[PDB]
Amino acid sequence: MIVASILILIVPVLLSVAMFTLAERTVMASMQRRFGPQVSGISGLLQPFWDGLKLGVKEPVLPDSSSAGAFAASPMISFVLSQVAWVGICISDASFQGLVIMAISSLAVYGVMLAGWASNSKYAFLGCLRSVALMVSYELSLGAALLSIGLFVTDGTGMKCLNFAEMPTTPQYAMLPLCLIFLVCILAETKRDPFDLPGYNVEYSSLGFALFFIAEYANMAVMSAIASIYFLGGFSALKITALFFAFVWTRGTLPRYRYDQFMRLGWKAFLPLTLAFFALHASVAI
Amino acid sequence: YYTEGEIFGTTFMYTTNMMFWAGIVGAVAFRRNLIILLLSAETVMLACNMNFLFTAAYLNDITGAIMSITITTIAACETAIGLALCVAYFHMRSATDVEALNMLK
Amino acid sequence: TWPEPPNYYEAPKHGFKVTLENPTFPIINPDPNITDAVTNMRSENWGVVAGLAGLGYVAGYYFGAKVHWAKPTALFTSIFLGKSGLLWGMSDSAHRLMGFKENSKEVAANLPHVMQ
Amino acid sequence: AGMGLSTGTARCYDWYMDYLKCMDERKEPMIALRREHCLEWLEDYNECLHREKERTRRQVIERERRAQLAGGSKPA
Amino acid sequence: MFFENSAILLCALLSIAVGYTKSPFMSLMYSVMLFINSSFVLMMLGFEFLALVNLLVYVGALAVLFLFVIMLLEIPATELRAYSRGWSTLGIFVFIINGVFQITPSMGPRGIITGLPGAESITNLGHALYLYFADLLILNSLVLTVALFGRFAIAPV
Amino acid sequence: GLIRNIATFATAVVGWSVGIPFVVQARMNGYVERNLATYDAAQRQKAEEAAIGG
Amino acid sequence: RFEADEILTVRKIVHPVLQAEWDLRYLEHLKREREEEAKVMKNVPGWKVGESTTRHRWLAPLESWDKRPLV
Amino acid sequence: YNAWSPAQRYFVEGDHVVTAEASRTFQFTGLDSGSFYPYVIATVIATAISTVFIVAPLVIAPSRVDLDKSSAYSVSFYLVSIMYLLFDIEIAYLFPYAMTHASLPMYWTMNLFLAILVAGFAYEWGMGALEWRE
Amino acid sequence: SNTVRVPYSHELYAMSRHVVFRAEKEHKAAVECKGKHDWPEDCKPESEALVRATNKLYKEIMEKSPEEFKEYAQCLDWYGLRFSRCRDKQTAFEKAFPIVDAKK
Amino acid sequence: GTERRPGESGAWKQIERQRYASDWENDPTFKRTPKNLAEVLDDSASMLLLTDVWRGMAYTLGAFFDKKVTIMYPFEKGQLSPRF
Amino acid sequence: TAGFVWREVDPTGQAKNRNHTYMYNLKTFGHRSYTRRDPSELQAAATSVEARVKSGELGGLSPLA
Amino acid sequence: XXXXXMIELDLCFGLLLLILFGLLSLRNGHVSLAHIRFICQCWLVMITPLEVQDFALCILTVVLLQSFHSFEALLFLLLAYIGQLYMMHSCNLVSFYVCLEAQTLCVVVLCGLLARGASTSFSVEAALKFLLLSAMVSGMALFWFSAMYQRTGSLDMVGQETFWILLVMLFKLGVAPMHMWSVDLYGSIPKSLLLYLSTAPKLSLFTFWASSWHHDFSVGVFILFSMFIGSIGAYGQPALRSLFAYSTINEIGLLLLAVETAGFHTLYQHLGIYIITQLLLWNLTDKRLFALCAVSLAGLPPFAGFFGKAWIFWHAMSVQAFSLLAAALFCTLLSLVYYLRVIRLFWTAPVHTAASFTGAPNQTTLTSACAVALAFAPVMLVKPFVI
Amino acid sequence: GWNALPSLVIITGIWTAGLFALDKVQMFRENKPAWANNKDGWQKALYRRDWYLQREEETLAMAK
Repeated sequence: MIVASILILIVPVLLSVAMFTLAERTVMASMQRRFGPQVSGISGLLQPFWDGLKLGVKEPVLPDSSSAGAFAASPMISFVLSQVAWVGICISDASFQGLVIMAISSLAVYGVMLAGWASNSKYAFLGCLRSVALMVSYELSLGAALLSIGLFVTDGTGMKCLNFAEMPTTPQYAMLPLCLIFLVCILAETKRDPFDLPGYNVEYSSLGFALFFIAEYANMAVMSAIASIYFLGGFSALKITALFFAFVWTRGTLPRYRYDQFMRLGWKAFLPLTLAFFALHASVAI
Repeated sequence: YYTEGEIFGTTFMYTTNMMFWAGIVGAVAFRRNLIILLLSAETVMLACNMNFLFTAAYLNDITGAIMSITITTIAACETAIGLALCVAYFHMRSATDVEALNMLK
Repeated sequence: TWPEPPNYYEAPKHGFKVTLENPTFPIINPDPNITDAVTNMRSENWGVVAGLAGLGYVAGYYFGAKVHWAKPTALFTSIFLGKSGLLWGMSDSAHRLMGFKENSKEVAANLPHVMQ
Repeated sequence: AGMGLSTGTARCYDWYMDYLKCMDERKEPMIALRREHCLEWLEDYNECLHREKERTRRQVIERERRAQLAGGSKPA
Repeated sequence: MFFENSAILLCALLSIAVGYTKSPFMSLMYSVMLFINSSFVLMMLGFEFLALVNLLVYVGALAVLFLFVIMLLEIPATELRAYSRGWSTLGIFVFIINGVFQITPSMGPRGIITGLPGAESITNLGHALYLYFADLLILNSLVLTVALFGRFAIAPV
Repeated sequence: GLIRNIATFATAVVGWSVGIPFVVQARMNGYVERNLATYDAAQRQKAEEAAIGG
Repeated sequence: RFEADEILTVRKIVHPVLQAEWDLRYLEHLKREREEEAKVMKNVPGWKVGESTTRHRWLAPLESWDKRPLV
Repeated sequence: YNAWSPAQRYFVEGDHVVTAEASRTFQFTGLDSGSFYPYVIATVIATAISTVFIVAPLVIAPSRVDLDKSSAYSVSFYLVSIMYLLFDIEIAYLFPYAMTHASLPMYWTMNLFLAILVAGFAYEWGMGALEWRE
Repeated sequence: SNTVRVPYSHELYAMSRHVVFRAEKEHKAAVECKGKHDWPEDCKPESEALVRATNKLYKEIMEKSPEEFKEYAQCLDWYGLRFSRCRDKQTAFEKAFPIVDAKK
Repeated sequence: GTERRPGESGAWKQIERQRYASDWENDPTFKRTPKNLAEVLDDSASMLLLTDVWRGMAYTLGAFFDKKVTIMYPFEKGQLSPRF
Repeated sequence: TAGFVWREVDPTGQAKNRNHTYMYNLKTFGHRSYTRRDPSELQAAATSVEARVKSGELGGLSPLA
Repeated sequence: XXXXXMIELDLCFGLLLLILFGLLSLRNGHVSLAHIRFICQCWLVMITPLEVQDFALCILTVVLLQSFHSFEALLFLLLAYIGQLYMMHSCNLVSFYVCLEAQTLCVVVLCGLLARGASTSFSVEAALKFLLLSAMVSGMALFWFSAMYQRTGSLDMVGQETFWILLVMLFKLGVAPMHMWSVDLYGSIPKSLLLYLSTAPKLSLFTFWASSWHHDFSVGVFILFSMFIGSIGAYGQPALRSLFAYSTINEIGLLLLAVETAGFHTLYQHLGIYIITQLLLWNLTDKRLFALCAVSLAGLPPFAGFFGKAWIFWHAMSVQAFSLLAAALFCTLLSLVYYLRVIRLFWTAPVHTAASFTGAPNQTTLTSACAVALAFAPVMLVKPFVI
Repeated sequence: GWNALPSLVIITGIWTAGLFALDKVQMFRENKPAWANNKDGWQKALYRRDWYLQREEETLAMAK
């Protein structure tokens, strides 16, 4: 029963992640005055499937000068974290469900670090740290934004919690700057533009690479669901697709930042703003 | 002569005590470096926190949570300071020792 | 056994520092505010506050002269000593208001119609 | 100190208060001397905290059960 | 309750394993697993919030810095006597005396205790933190400031 | 030996999980026996007190 | 706040009823335990069933229905 | 978990209930509200899936042995990670306050905490500690 | 032994309004009994009377308007004691079974 | 626009220079200082709330609803000349 | 306080030494006490409830059949 | 009402103002902070309660603030003093642990920062050693505190578990054989920080012991360890730093002996005399007065060390503690050897004192010459004064 | 973009079908459309009491 529910959640996640990368390609083409994937199946409705099967039949190569166990487990760990985050999104009743998912997302930093130490690549050694530091820095601001959200989440019994079903069914018009900063932090968390400077999985291959991309896009969808629940006033497929459309829109229009530049931006513009907004919300909500 | 809850409480206490003494001894006994010493001290703090929370649940009192938070704060602060000091020492003594950071050799 | 339901909307009216006493003088206001304390502050409090502020100003101007930045040093130091002395005096005034110090001069000050 | 985690007070808080009351109301110059006259309240607080004696009684009961089932197996 | 007790026992197993191994990366991985399982078992004690606090802090913040320090400071020195010099017998003998047979346990004369699930109230926790131990909260603020200032003053330049 | 490491790790985990409970229960048995002896001694003490106290 | 106050009123009304039902069923369980103990310790000299360990304050049982392990 | 005392079973006697709990179905509305239990089973399932996807290309892909195929083609981190440590601890401190109906003096004490926090943070700002040239 | 139990949580929540209006004296007596003593044996008559009154009130409801009370309780059970979502059913039930006697 | 700002320079020598020397003010290519509340609000709207990403976003989105130049080889070919 | 205490001497001397921790807990939470009910009250209440059960203004002990 | 807790709010406000003021002063290109030092002294004065011990510790720290010149170290010392003062007010083991660990972290940071020259590496190593051993001792204290919390279910510091609390209290004073961390610290760290360590945490711990500590055991064997080991080591170590380290070990053993037989008046006065001597020690510029420290430590009659040891012996005999009294006498005798050695090393020598070049001409004459006026103290001391 | 529109509709339809199926499955499992509600120890106590009461009713159901 519980296992069956887990699998029923799993299937749309994988299918839709395949569709997300396909549609990201195709919308990028549409915004680039081209068609994109169209031959591989009806209107190209079969590209990610063949890509996954191809990387499945492709040969996995293991370096002989490192620890291959971590090399295997790091994409495995990231995929496990993505599945656990999805389960906590849909199959959970925890009182601090949002905090649970935040702590879960904090864990995905290791997979990049595990890969970076695993392979004997100097630029992997550097880029893994760069991406780690970026996500770590933005995690504090994400937590501050959730802190601000939690200042008004109340159930009927009168207890303040983080349950998703008790979130108001209305958008939060009074926290639009907080929503914008949270969306930019989400953008940063997924190594997307303008934070695609770090890849770490350069020496990876095959279904390991497939699982890295699965974890990346699954975390993107998880953050999208979090944002929809928090600011858009509910959880629905329409909002997920709209947020993904907007994210592709932003990726296809902007270049990326420099390392220390987004470091400075996050550490001098985003976290203090979230702190001030949290203080203001706490003051008013009294 | 006893119930399952007695089993669970006894197991909790014995495990916590063994964790405490393992985190106390094993790092120096196995002759690792300072980083492992800090990590084992962190483990000691974790075991003490587990015991405190167990006691608080045994009493339905609030002291255990305060103890937990304070232990977390102090342990993290001391670990970070020790790591900074260790990195400074590493840079300062690099040219002549290599095996500087293992004082259990 | 069965617990009491929580009162999520009522927090205990508790102060983390407790005097562990009962007042030994007639009680005017157990819980006066800042303005209450200011309204009945004694001239001795103001005098000691002014003296502390002036001493801080003089000392700060002397000590900042070595670094040629004496005026702001003295200003900040005087404000520091002034807020310290003001806090002390307000605390004493509140203590008198709460019956833990003599308030004979004040019992005939904050009772316009209960003067006698 | 005495505040409860899920309740306002601890589950044996009144017994600690009773022992403290007994200790306070005395007049002996020593707490150790004052410890002597209020042994019963301290013991009751101990039994509230650990319930040792009920455990011992139940253990004796099960010991007698084992004696009555091992030493005696009278069939129908 | 086979699996719950097995998870409880896994904690001390991982604790010994942390010092047992010679690879610093393996030690840190063992510590991370131990922290996670410790939080999960404490979750059986009804502390949802505290488990997440411990998880967040130690995994996301401290273990990351551990791995970073090791990776910036540790060329493999395992064969550098870490396997060829061994371990002190007195340490393991003392550890056995202390933790296997536990001649000096926490309970002392008591030999049996009952473990019972709790009821964590974040409302009561906040009441205590900000009404009963507010002074200690400010002291913790001062300690955090001590850590920050000391770290930034001990910078290697 | 990556798979060898996995095998040793799993064997250690299983052996620990099956062996530690036996020692824990041995401790429990010893403590129960000792407390039974203690209670019997206390009962005998109370009997003597009743006898010589009238 | 209005909804929470209404629910608080509801629970305040409810509490004594569940308390009373708990008390009655716990007393019945006590009586059954006393019956079992009397059946067991029939021949034990110096044994007394229903012996109160405490002196003044009654003690509730250590474990209850509400407090269960999460996972 | 299964109950082991009639008090835990609300003084309901019988054998049917014991076996019922032994092979019960998981239900949030049953006996395991806020259980966190599906996380572990999700972990098991994800472990299985990831292991299978690791194993499969080692079965359906030809292999060739080459020597060269088996070869790969700062303190700012210290500052950031330690600051993250401290600030995450501070956020954990702040979180319960956001989950309560705190009072005015509670608000003022929270503001005192935040004031000390921002004092240290701003000191670090003004000394060039947040400029990541190095 | 004898089986003593009270109706389910949804039933108790739905009929809790009638408790104060028709079972008040036993309510207050039990309140004072609990406030005075800690040994449950010493509140046995009050507790038994409270349980008997509760069950009698429950039987009174099912004897007069069982279907409306049934569906209101079902609505409450489906929504988990959230009275906001079953206002119509509450109104219909209170119409069928007034909490206090009308036109007496 | 092509104007420059203090803090938007991507270096350290230039950033350290402009925060410790007003040399950029003498440069006319740097956007001049706001002088009233209106100009301050304009600058805030420039920096916060993006308003620079928004234009390129809108143009790309219009490109989404725009036509394409893609050809279906081999069922379509290109244009060539006899000199090929 | 919960972790600190300050000791001072009464200028008047009308203060008697007591356990400051006991006073702290007393002013903080108060104290709850109970007494054993007199038996005759128990038989009186039981007889009254029995009479009300017999007369028919009180219900049974279970809502089921 | 919070009206009775104004001074703590004042402490917080003053710390915030100090942070902002220090930030602002640094943008001006200032290079000295004597204004900050005097402001910190004033804030220490204001935050101090009216207890004699509180004022003693406050003034002791106030004089000590003249020996530092970095803002951050000033802040660390302020916070360490806060921890010490509140340790004199700690009525529970939670606050006791927090104060100890805050003081330990402050000590570690202060030792680490102020190093210069090639000595830096050894200072770092000693500081890290102290941090590691402090962490393990703190974990021990937390473990036994949790055990006591379980057994008692209260915040009372009673029972068998208090023995380990006593052990942890011993470790902070360098009680031999838990003395070697003190020796290591004496080995490398500059004189100002060691000057701090010998006085403040020991004073605060003795006061907290006197106010809120009791136990049902003895510490006599540890007293024997401290006395004998310190005496022999100070005899045998040619290094002046380790000589004074083992001297400190012997003196803390003497203080523990005074503790075990109660009579805290002699404990207090001897602690004050020894702290005065340590203050005179670490700010010495002329070597002629250096032997006065030895004769004030060797128990020579005309100066205060002799009487400070003398009432201690009087109270030890007041309980007829024959064993530890004889041990203290023999260790006092053994002190004289290396004290005379010190006298030879820095009295029967040519007189030479380097002149200042960067101004600050003998910047500590006043405190030195003031601490010298201890020969006039025994006049007031001989009467029942400290009690 | 006519080429990406099929993918755009497919993503929404996939999530719709998955959410609808999960809704049906979890409704069959829990038998009330509110199981995701926040619950304290009070609601937990009520739920566990009710479950044990249903079990007790079944126990007494097999007695007549």
